[PDB]
Amino acid sequence: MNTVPFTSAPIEVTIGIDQYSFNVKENQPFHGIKDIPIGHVHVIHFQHADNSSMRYGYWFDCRMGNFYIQYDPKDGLYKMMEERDGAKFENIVHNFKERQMMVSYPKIDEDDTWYNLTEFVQMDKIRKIVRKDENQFSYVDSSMTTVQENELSDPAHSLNYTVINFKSREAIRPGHEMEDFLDKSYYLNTVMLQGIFKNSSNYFGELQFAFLNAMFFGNYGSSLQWHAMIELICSSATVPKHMLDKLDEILYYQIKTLPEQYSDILLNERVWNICLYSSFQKNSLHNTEKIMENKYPELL
Amino acid sequence: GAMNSSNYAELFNNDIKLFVDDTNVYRVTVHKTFEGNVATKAINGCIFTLNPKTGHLFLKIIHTSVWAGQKRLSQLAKWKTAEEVSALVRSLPKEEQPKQIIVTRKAMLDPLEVHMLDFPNIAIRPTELRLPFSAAMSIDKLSDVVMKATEPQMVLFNIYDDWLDRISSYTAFSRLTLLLRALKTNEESAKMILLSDPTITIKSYHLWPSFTDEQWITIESQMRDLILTEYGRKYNV
Ligand SMILES: Cc1ccc(OC[C@H](O)CN)c(C)c1
Repeated sequence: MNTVPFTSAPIEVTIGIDQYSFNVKENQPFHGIKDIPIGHVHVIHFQHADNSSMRYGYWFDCRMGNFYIQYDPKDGLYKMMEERDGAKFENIVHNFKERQMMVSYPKIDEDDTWYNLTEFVQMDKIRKIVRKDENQFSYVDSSMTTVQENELSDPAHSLNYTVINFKSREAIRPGHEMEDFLDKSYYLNTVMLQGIFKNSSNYFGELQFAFLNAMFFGNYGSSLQWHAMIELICSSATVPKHMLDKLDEILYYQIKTLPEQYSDILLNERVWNICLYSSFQKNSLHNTEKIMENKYPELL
Repeated sequence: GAMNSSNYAELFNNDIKLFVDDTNVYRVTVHKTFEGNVATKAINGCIFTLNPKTGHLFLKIIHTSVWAGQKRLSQLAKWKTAEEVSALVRSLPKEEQPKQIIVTRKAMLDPLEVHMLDFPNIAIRPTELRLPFSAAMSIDKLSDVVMKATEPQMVLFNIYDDWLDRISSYTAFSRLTLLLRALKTNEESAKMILLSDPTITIKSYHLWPSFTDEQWITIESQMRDLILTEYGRKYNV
């Protein structure tokens, strides 16, 4: 059970940790989150009371370092930092727990929501999408654009998701124009799975990470990327049977976790109506189709 | 973007462009089976690819053999059209390739876009205009060459005949679309008009009769009357 201590909380802020959130008042005596489950990536994120503009946060894995949060009054945000001195960190954390100044990650026994949303998400892959190699943790916010977005302006602050474009030469074999456009199996299985991602777990991990950045930060380019990777599978006539069953499970939990009041912006009508009712795989997403109908029959 | 009434003069500027109409690519004769069901039999079709400035027509004849053993022919027809248009562009010298291709039906956009990925600087555009190109098969000589074909075959025509010796492209296109709109709305009467006077003939190397300037005015007027009428007969006005 690892800990992310906070130096202090000088400005009033809504703090989020995975799928949970709580409010901290200006200068409230608050010194972090303890009991964070080991074995998963995590995300700790922020929304200032005074300026709901910019949600931002940090992806991290406690097995890769001791990390803490410290507000920066110059740049105006809560910054993640690594402490290299191990006995300094334990001593700081131990003091804050003795004084019960830390809230507890409320990992309710029965609950596997977080695991199911981050099953294939690895810190090593996150850090190739979010390039900032002097740090073991990765910063993301609402406004960061994707590589594919910047093609259509600062490359350092970009999200390097894998570019998917259904009307591109990468996607379309010369002489197989119609075949490859109406059945994307070549592009999924040969170009992306065998060629770029190497296996379905790496593909699923980027899908999952894109959705979480869309949900937690309202990152529009991440939502584009999540939808694209769903559509490429649903529009391939040939998909490995294990990928189809896993995808149903993956999407089900994303739809289950989505705030109801955010569905109007985070869900693309066309992609879902095609995936659920028109595509090759229209019959392979029973769990996801069931929850989309009980819960969002309007969009459909 | 899309081509419409507002930007209609772009057609006659000096940027090469082509209209592509696919209406007549897949043609059938729905009929009854001995068992009382309905079956289609295909007949030969064509792609109508037209340079509106010069009147050059690239008439690709689609032979019925193209469809043999194929499924979902209405959808194949659009990809077959796009394959043939991209092959035509590739065959042309670079300085003859269009800078824009305007499709007359929006369902050709994606097929053509995909077959033209190799030509990123050629813009593929829909139009808001309801152009009467489907009626190209009411032109006797075009219909004749399509129906006689026994193999795939490209035939080149000038759809303006020699009109550009006397009138501008803008006026030539307007005459063509009026003539074709008339044939589309009442083919019988449109043809009666064009051929009534046995003294007016069609040159062996032309598609339309040899009309004087004055006679073209009279013809155009008669074509207008027919279009409004049928608009009356169709709407009761
Ligand atoms: C780590 C952590 C997670 C959730 C929390 O409470 C959420 C509660 O419902 C108030 N919105 C707290 C206080 C801490």
